[PDB]
Formats: sequence, structure tokens, C-alpha cells
Amino acid sequence: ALTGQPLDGKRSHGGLRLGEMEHWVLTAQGAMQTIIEKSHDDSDGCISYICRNCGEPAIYNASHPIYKCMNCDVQADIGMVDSRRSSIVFQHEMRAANVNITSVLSPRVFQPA
Amino acid sequence: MIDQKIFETTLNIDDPTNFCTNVEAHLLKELENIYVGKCFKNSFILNITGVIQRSPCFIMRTNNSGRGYMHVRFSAVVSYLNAFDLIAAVKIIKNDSNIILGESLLTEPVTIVIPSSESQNNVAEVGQIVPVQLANSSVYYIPGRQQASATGSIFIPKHTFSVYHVQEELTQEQALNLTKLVNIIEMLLESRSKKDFKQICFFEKLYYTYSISSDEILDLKIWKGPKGKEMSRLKPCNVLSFLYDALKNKSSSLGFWARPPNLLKSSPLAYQQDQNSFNATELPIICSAEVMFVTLLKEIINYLQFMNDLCDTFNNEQLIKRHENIWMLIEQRKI
Amino acid sequence: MYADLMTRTGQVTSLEKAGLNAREPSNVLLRMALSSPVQVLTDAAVDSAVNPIYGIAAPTLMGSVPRIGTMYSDIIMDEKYITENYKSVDS
Amino acid sequence: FVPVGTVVKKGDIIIGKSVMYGFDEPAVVDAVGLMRLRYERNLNIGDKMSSRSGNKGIAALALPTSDMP
Amino acid sequence: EIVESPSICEGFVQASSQTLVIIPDNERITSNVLTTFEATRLVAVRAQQLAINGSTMLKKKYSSPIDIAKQELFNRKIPLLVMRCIKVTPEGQKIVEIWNPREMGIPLLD
Amino acid sequence: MEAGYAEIAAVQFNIAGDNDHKRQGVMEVTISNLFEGTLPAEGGIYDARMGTTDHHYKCITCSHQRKQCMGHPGILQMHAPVLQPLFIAEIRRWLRVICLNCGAPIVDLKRYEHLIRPKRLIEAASSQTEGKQCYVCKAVHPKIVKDSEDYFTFWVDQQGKIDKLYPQIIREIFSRVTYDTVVKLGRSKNSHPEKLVLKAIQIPPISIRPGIRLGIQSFHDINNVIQYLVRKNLLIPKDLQIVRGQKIPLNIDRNLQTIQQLYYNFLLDSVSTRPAPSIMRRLPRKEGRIRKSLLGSQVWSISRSTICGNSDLHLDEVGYPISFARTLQVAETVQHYNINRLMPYFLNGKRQYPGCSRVYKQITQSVHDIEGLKQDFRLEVGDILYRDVVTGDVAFFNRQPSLERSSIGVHRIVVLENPKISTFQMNVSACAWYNADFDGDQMNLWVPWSVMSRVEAELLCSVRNWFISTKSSGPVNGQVQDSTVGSFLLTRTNTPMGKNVMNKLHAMGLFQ
Amino acid sequence: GYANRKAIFGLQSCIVDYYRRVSIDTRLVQQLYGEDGLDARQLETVRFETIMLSDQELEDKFKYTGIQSPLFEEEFSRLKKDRDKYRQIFLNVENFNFSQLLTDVRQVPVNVASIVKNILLSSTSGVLPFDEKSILQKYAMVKTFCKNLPYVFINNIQERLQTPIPVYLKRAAALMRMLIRIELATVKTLNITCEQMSAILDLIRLQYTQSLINYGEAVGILAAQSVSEPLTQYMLDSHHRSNKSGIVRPQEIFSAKPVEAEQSSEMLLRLKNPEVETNKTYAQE
Ligand SMILES: [Mg+2]
Ligand SMILES: [Zn+2]
Ligand SMILES: [Zn+2]
Ligand SMILES: [Zn+2]
Repeated sequence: ALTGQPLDGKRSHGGLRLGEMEHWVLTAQGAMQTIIEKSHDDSDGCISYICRNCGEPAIYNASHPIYKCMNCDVQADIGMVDSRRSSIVFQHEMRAANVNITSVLSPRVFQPA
Repeated sequence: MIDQKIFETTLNIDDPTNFCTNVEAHLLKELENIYVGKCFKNSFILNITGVIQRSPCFIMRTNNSGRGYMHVRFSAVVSYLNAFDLIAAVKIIKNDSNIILGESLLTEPVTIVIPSSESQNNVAEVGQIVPVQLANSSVYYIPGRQQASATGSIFIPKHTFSVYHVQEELTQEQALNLTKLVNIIEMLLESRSKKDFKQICFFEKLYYTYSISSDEILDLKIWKGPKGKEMSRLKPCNVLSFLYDALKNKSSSLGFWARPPNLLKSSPLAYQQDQNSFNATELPIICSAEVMFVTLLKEIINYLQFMNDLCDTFNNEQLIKRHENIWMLIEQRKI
Repeated sequence: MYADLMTRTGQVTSLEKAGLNAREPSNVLLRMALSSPVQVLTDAAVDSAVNPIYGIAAPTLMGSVPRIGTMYSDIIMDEKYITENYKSVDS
Repeated sequence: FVPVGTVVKKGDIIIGKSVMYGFDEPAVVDAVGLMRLRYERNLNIGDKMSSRSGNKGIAALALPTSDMP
Repeated sequence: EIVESPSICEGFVQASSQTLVIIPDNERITSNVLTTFEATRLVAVRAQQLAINGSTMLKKKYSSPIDIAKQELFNRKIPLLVMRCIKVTPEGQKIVEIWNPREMGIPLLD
Repeated sequence: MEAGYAEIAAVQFNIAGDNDHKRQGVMEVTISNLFEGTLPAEGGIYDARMGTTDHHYKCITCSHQRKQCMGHPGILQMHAPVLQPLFIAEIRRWLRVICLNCGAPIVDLKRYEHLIRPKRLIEAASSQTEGKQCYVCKAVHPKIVKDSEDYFTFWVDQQGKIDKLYPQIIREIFSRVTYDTVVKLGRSKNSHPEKLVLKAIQIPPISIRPGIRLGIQSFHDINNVIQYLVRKNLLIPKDLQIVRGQKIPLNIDRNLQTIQQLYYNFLLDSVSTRPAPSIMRRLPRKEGRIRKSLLGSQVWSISRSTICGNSDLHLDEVGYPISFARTLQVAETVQHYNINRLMPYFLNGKRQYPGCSRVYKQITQSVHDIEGLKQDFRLEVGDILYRDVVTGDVAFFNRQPSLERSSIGVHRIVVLENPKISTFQMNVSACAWYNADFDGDQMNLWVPWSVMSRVEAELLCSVRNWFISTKSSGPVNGQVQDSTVGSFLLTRTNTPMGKNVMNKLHAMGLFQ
Repeated sequence: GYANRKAIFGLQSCIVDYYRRVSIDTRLVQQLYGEDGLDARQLETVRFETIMLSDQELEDKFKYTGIQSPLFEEEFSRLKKDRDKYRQIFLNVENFNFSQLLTDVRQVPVNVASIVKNILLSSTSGVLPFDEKSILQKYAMVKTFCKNLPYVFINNIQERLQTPIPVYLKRAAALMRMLIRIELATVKTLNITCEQMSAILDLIRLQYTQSLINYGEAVGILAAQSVSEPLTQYMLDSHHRSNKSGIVRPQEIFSAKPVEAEQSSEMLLRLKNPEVETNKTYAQE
């Protein structure tokens, strides 16, 4: 419930672990798409929304029409950022300790004209 | 106020191979399906004009879907209702439960919550088109919504008028900015001519602060404006002409400027006294010439747009009869 | 590689928390991953550190994927070639 | 409960005094401290044998009597 | 006088937009040979896009998206481009290097 | 309206004032009622506006189910201000370096301007400022001492007059500090010391604390401490004003102290700088958030089993049991080129291998089990078919500990259709990559199911690449044991019988 | 294990870039990966013949005397320069190493000798007739190829335009330039044809290009793993041979310990003169 990842091992009918060492091996091989698959699609991977105007977690819902940033009542500019529920929990826990995490989305880039 | 604005956004391309077959056509179509008809960046988007700049069709790298994305900088036509704007047509949707709701029927959608504290508002009946004035508060353009949200009340003209203290002379560089505002009036003035002169007279007399009988129209070369009760027999100065003469070195406006209630707001007439020989309850406003001219120029557009919109809203006698109570309400406060 | 990293700043630096703090001070997330998350976070907050997202540890902690290997380069659709060789679906 | 001697397949209901069964290896209800399951376990490829002097080894292949030397 | 701290959002100023600067073709300095990573990425992206939409310029027929993408890469028909980001100058530019896979050398992927 | 695709390019850490908590809070905790029937009590620590942890109700804030809502923060208005547990030392330093009567510093800004910004404040705090006199205030700076019984209490002993500095008084003190002082001292605008006092703490999103325990203790959860904090805040009088030289009733002092202690334990309890559930205790250690969840992850679609030798498998092949090939699936998107090849899998279903398990309809955006499928169901372009693993499909073969980049390699699967075999089988010469032996060693195998992952595995992580060791640049694989001895015997010039020769039949039989 | 994790996090952010350099967020750690820009798995040990030869032996073996032209004297002089540079550099490596000794075997990206031998065997045509023009063409081809060799670190566009080459790239290509000079000396490739020579050069360039390190490589993790693995063998082995214990010295190296804490310190001082060093009694005094 907390992290959203599979449960632990065969005893709980969960998944199997790919610890830090496996991630080091995969990064050394350069297998980033394999990492995406295993650690996001087969794991707690999720979509998180951040307001570009203030770099804070926005509120977005397509089915029920919601497009809302708390800090930017108007002027909200929401972009969707691929993340992991574990990372979102990490950032929420950091915020819980009065540490304000501000995410700077990569700037938009345009051709000369 | 219809205007041009420039936006920046990112579009998700779900079928990059098919999208790139015709980028321009696909790009415009996607923008219209997403933004047109919604509030975005403290504005309401009416129609997309074009794309100023865009980016190549990048491919998402943080997920295993093959979808692409594109940054686009497009200019659209947006409407930003300010404070004190006059909305001619506001159909009441719900008056019961001491709650008065009305949605405008003009080019710029807006939902107005009319307070029940004022008695005049309670006179409104559901399904009746009634002119409204937006309150001093700013309009909330909640992003994503399909219409603005504001609060206003039935337009009862007020006698309280404000003088503005003019100290700095208007700079030719500043003049160029104002000429754009002047251009808006010219189009509005031309449109007013097309509307029959009989219908404008009824409404302008109704919303004139002072009661006036049928008299000779105070005709001007710019427009045939109506007459009014002269205050101190002063000579009004045609602001529209002034800017026209301002382009001819006639930029002397250091004296005081004001438009007392006895002036028909639509007509471009300004009583520029040398001194503050006004019944101004509040002290003159120490403002620059640009601030004053912009303040007064936008006032003309607000009222001029109001009259033209009134004629179109009420073009048959059946409707005018249906809202006799509304018209009579202005008479009660008429002074 | 070992020697060049350990002598990057002109002085011999360790392969430890002290050495990392001297080579990549702004990388708050990487140093958090190594050890002492709470102390690193406190110093970063009081310092108001700005942490660029690079390397392996920082994107991983931010939930993203490192921009290395297959993700180093960018792929962009070739509009000209597609326009000249392909037909729109709505035919 | 369930009858004694019943094939307890994966994803079945065995009411005990524990219905779920996800061991993936079929079992049999030995008794109904109750609900005993017994498996007929033979020597399988991958089982580990060892001589008395250490020498642990894994059964990697099984051959018919005709193929043995 | 007493000062009340504003919120972090008010102080925050979002990064200004950048302008793509395509280095002229003759001023490129990166390798004219696909790296193994780049070829793998090209093939994977093209295969996924084929999965989304089956249109292709390959004459031969294959029953799986991966083979179509690999053969498009080897026969120089893949409709993608490779953009190498050299530097992001603080002035607000993103200097890049656009390469056409149909003309570059292809590594040994088998 | 749609949210475009973006990626984080930088993270900025800053101290969060109560103003931020007020701005970013969906709800405001008012009542202490844990639950109102089945649904969460409104205005409580479980208010659905903050998020949802059950399938019965959705997120009021963003109308999402338990999944797809990221947790939505809240607020709690503290009647008495509270010092931030995470920045006690900063408060101490600022008190040491700042005049209490006025905001002007009691030290020389030029005395430390030369130092780099992060050190300036530390050096000023270290410098002795116990007896100095403020230039604009005739007051002499007192002596600041930290109580030895807690980590969050500050005493001001002035000429032997001991007085406790309550959080409201500290807030007043820091309120007068001018911005120029913080800038010169090194800290930035966002780190103004006034922020270090909170009058409204943040209630964590419900996501961080999913252990609501609905459905009917000894375990201790973060929710209990938050409920205690809410109750004690309710106990405190709402309008309490403290003054530097003012006394307070004993019970009030104890209540404020216990609220401070509750907040401190909630944020940091076991952090060093048993029933101690802390937000910050979750981060450190091998079992902490960062090392167990973010760095490394549990994954689906993965198998583990014992390994065995098989001389008939190539170096780059692994023998996969049939049952595992049925459990793990490969997702194929139906298309015009795919349809004919995918039809046999669809028809076989779960009855005969090769088959399938599920199909995802593109029109309906839903997945259906193949077994219960209705006859009307067909394979239309755009659907995803989850077929079985067949011979030739690549897979990732891993042995732990993963000490080398060869510790994970991609092997072409060979499905062992014999139901008896239940072990992964690889050529003995392949054990060099993984440093493995057929002595009971186990290995992990997972089959890529996404087109991009499959392409990456087949083109990049094939074991063919790990033939030459990165560590040493020499070969990794070759003949071992029986193969070496047999090579010697075959190439041996003379045998005990005589010359090492064979007839045509046996020469052919060598290559068969 | 512990030092393995510490090293991994220390070297994590070292990633190759589009210039083939190693950097940590644009901050250089190496001007060129490994100072050669090559993958660790694309190298094979090769022997340099000229290193240990005497002056007279080198002249006898490599100085081609078929044609009385200054070009061949220049080529032999280039071989001599390369030999002297190799000696001077690697003799110096001896002078700041306890026991590291000069060798004539180095790991190179391409085994030129193997290419030449395979081409000769595949297309054997006997002793070719002495064609003076052909020899000069082959020499010019090898000279131009050596000059353009550093461009393998750049595209073929810059090679065509002949833009300036960085000095560090020239240095990176120096070793392979010397090996090519040795293995393609006019004496060695006397039977090779011009078409065969062009094929050999193209194959050499292709093999060189295929050996360069990829752009997104996480080389820091590779180094961490490759150096952590042998440590465990040292840890156990040092225990059996046991200051100088398995863990004491690696910690000293990887913690930048001060000299005071440097246990098992040593020095290798040498006698003032080449003559007195032979005597052991003087050394003992
Ligand atoms: Mg073993
Ligand atoms: Zn915002
Ligand atoms: Zn939600
Ligand atoms: Zn003072």
C-alpha cells in the first residue's frame, strides 16, 4: 500500500527483487529501456503532474475535468512527468519535514522560426 | 476585451508517424480541440490565430510508449473582462433561494453571480435578459472551465464621478500606445452608425444619469452624439480629435480632465477644466497623462460597446415589453 | 578513472562522504543516497541548494530514468522524409 | 473442511480450522493440527544428492535404462 | 519593520524557453557512425511506432515489428532522426547536432 | 485540456514556512473524530480530500482511485507556534548572532564577508557574542544555552537570570531581522530565520500513511502520533499570547511542551545526529526508503529456479520450463502483419501450448481473460495479445551477487516441453559469465514483454557482448573440464591402442 | 562488498559525452576516456618490434634501400623517432614505479600484423614484380592515413575539410600511428598491392572506429566494478601472506589518508651515480 511495488517474495505471492547491484549492472550495460520496463511498468511506476509555473505537484484529472494548481490559482501550466510511486512518497515525506521540494521542469525548446 | 495573446504549451502526439504527414494542419487542429473554448493563463481563448514557433516532434524517453511530443508557441484571440465592464445581455438562470445567477449571451462567455443584498437584483425574473455591470473585483478565469466567473449587479448609473489630476504632458512615444486604443473606438463608432438611430436613443436616454426629453442630437463630426444638461456651460473637448491633433503637435493637456455625469458617456466628450471646479467628493487623482487617457479612453469603449450590444440584444418590441420592469427599475433611481 | 576522479579538483579527494561533498556538492540527491540522508537534506534545505538532475542516483531518486546509454541521444521524427514518403491516415 | 484424500489443486478452497492454496504443486488431503497435505515426491531433475564425503551434486539428467552405459 | 516570509512559489521563476540552434552540417564534430546505444534506440522507437501504426516503406514483408524496424535501419529507410545535445548555453540556447541515420554508418548489431 | 509531457531538470530544496503549508493544503484539520461510519470523518486526519486508501471512495480533491492519486496535502493550524524539528541548530545560530531587542546583528558583517556563504553564519555563531552590546540597542546580548533534557528548548540566561525562550517569543525576535542581515550572513531570502517557526504544520498526504486500519492496535503507526498532536492542539487555548518576561500556568506549559515533543518525535524520533515511527527514520539504512524502494525494486513477470547443465544448449541459450513459459507472457500488438501469426496463439488460449492468457481491446480500454471470452470476440488491429513464451524469445538471465556487467545477460529461450524438467538449463561454458556452478545455485530469469525492451535486450545485452571481459579485456568463456580433456584426447597423436585414428562412420558421428 | 558500494557511489556520475570525454555534469574528469577513447573489450595485446632493437639492428631490419629517394630515409627517421619516444616515456615510467618494467607489448585497438597476414594469405600472388611507382603510392597512402588517423575521434566531414585537429586527439592516436608505421613499413608490405593496401587501410579504420567507447557509457560504474572485483582476491590473499594486511592499504588509498596514518610506508632511493650502484658494499654503507 505504501510504495505500490509488488509484495516480497514467493511467500506473499509477490514479485522478486532487483536490488541496487542489478541496477548498477543494467546501467553499465546501458539498458535504460529494460530499466523503464522492470522498474516502472512491472513496478510502482506512475504518472505525476507538476505545475511548470511553480514546480509543485498539481492536480490533473482528464475524465472528471480537473486542471488545478494550488499555488497558481490561475496561470497554472501542468505537465505530466513519468515517476514512481516510491519517488512520490519520498518527495511527500521530505515535504512532511518542512523541506520544500521544487521541481524545475525542463524548459520548452523551439526552432528559430 | 478581445485581444491577441501568445501562449506556450506541449502537445502529446499519440501517432507520431501519422501526425508528421501534415504537421501544420494537424498542429492547428489539435490546438483547437484542446484550448478553444476554455480559460487558460488568466484568459479565455476564442480562436487560434496561428503558430509562431514550434519544436521538432520529440519522442518520449521516460516511458516505453513510442509517442512523441511537440512544443508549440501559438497566438490566439482571447477575451479578458476587466472590472466595471458592462454586459448588455445576461440571462438569469436561477433567482430563487435569494441566489441570482446569470450567464452572458455575448461573444465573451461569463457566469455572473448577482448578489441578493441589492433590492434591484431581486427584481430580476428567471429567463429575462437584463444588463449587468461587473463588480470592482477581478474576473476569475479558472483554468479549463468553459466560461469566466465574476460578480455584478443590475446596471444603475451612479452620479459619483472622479476627477484625475494631470501633471505630466503626454509623450509622443506614449501617444503611439494610445492610438491603438483610439483605433478601437473608430470601429465601434462606425458600427453604431449601422444600428438604427431610434433604438440607440431609447437606451442611451434610459441609462443617462439625468432625465432628458427628446432634443436635438449633440451631433459631432465623429458621431451624432446626444445632448445633456451642461455643467457651468463648459465647452467639452473631443478626446478623439485631441489625439488626432496630438499627432499635429497639439499635446497640451496639463489642465484638469473629467467627465461629469451630465456627459453622455458614449459620446467622446471631455470637460477639461483648467482647475478643479468640480463637485468631486473625492480628491483628484495624481496620475500621469497616459494613465488618465487610458482610464478615460477605455471608459468610452466600455459604454460604446454597451450601447451597440444593447441594440442587438433588444431589436424587437416584444422583448422590450418583456423587460418593462427592468426599464422601470432604472427610472426609480433615475436622477 | 579512479585516479582522475580522485584528483579532479587539484587536491587528492577520498571515495567517501567527505570526498563526494567536495566533488559534487550541489548533488544533494546523490549524496543523500550514499549515506546520512537526514543531515544532507537539512544542509541542503538551509543552504537552499539547487540540484541539477544528472548522473544515475539523482534521476533514480526523482523517479525518472538516467539519461545514459540508450537515452543519451534524442530521437526526433523526420518530417521531410515522412511527408515525402508517407500518406496521412485520413485518406 | 474437505474430504481426506482430495486433490488440492492450486487456487482452490480448503476450509481449515486457510482456504487459499497457491503452492502450485498438487497435493492430497492426508487428514482433517489438521488439514494435512502430502506430496508424492520422487527424485526430480534439480534435486541434490551427495556422497558421505561431501560431494554435493545436482541431478541434471535422467535417462532410460536403454540409454545408460 | 517586521517581515513575513513569502511562499517559495512566489520567488520561483520558471526556466525561460530555449531556442534550438542547429549546428550547420559542415560544422559537426560528433561521430558519423551510430553508437550501439543510438542504433538500439532507433530500432526500438521505430518498432514501437510500427506497433502503433503499421505503415512502412519496406518492400519485404515481416510478421513482427522488430524485424521491420531492424531491416528499415539496415536498408536506410527508418524515418527518424538523431539529435545530439552539445551544450545548453546560459543565454537560453540549446545547441544540438542533427544527424540523419539513413546516411550514417551502422554498427555491428549482430 | 491536456497536460503535456515534461521531465524534471533540477530540484530546489528550501525551508517551508507555514505560509507554504497554508497555500498548498486542500483541507484544514479541525475535528479529531477518527471515522464517521464507513466513510472518513470530514475535517479529520483521514479526510478523503487528502487522498484515498480504499476502493470504496475516490479522492475528493482529484477524483482518482487509490491508484493514480498521489496523495494530497492538508493543514493543521497550531494554536501555539512550533519550532521546526529539522532546523534546531539554525535557530540556535541565528539567536547567537542576532540582537534580541532589534533585528540588527550583534556581530560585524565585514568580519565574515570574506568567507564563502555557507560558512559565514557558522563562523559568526562560533564567534563569542555573549557579552557584546548592540549598536542601536543599549541591551547587552544574553547568553543562549540549550536544555540538556530535550532537543528543542532554548534558555536565555541574562546576568544569571534564567528565562525560557518560548517559540512565539523566538518568532517575534526573528520577525525584526532585516533581509540585508540574512543576505550578508550568507543565507538566501528563502532561508529567512522567521520561517523556522511554524504556526500551521502540514498534515502528510494520506498516501504516506496508508495504514488506516479500516475493517474489523499493538502496532504503532504514524496516524496515532498525528491524532495525539491534533488532540493536544485542541487542548491548547486558541488565543494564547506569550511575552518574554511573562509567566504561564503550569498545565499550559506542560501541554505546549508535550505538543513540541510530539511534533519532534513525529518528524525525527530514532534519527541520530523501539516504537518510534518517524517520517525521517524511513529514509536511512539498507531497509530505508532510498535504498530499498528508490534504488532497487520488486518487479512482476520474473521467475527464479535452480540451474543445471545441458550440453545441447548453445552458449547463448537457456532452457526454460514449459510451466514457466506458460506463466510469463509476451505482449504483442495486433496488426495487419501480425494477425496471421497471432491467430494460432489466440485459438489455443489456455488449453494447448503455445497459447495466450489475456487480450486488451483497443476500443474498450479493458483486458479480458482468454478463457471466459465470448465467441463474438475477435482480434482487431490495435488490440494487445499476451501470448506465451516460445523458443527463440530472448530473456534476461541473472545470478546474484551481480558483481560484473556480465552478471546479467540475454539468452535465447529454448522451452523444455517435458513437464518433469523444472530447472533452468544452460551450457556449462556459460557459467563463466555468472560465476556459477551446478551445486544448487539459483538464478533469476525474466522475459521482456515490451517491444522496446525486447529490442534493447536482443541488440545490446546479448551475452555475445560479454564474451570479452571489460575488467581484463581477455576472453571469459571456453572449454572446461570434460571439454578440455576431450579436446586433448581428440587431438592426441597416439593412443594406447595405437595411432589416434577413426573411420569415416565415426568421423561423421563426431559432427552429428 | 562495503568498499564496492562506496566506490560505485564515488564514480557513479562519470559518463562519456559527445566529445568522448568523461565528465560529471559538464565538469571534466578526463579529456578522453582512458586517455585513448577505447572500449575495454575491443583491445588485444600486440608486440612492438622496434622497441628493444639496437640502432644497427633497426637500420638493417627496417631501412628499405630499394629506391634511392629521400622519402625512405624520412620514413626510417620517423620509425626511429617513434622508437625513441616509446623508450623515453616508458623508461620514465620505471623511474617513478617500484618495479614496473618497460615492455614491448601494449594493448591496441587493431592488430595490424594480423590484418596484413590474413590479406596476404587470402590473396597470395607470390613475389610481385618491382614496381617503383607502386611502392611510392603505398608509402604515400600510409603517410596520409597516419596523418588523418586522429580524425577517427571526429566525423568524416571534418576529415574531408581537413580542419585543425586537437593536440590531445593527436596524442590519443599517436600509439596506433606508431604501430601502423611499424607493421606497414615498406619492407614489411613489399608484396601488397595498391588495392590491397587501400583495403587494409579501410579495414584498419573500420576496426578502429568500432573500438571507440560509446557516447552514453557509464564508465565510472565499469571502473568501480572492474577494480572492486580483484580486491576480494587481494583481501584473502594478503591475509595468508600477512600493516600490508588486506584491508589496511586499500582504505589508505581510497580515503586519502594523511602520511601520519599511512602505515606500511616505503621508499625506493637510488645511488647517486650509475657506477657506484653496481657495488653492493658501497650500497650497504
Ligand atoms: Mg554453486
Ligand atoms: Zn503552480
Ligand atoms: Zn487525489
Ligand atoms: Zn538591537
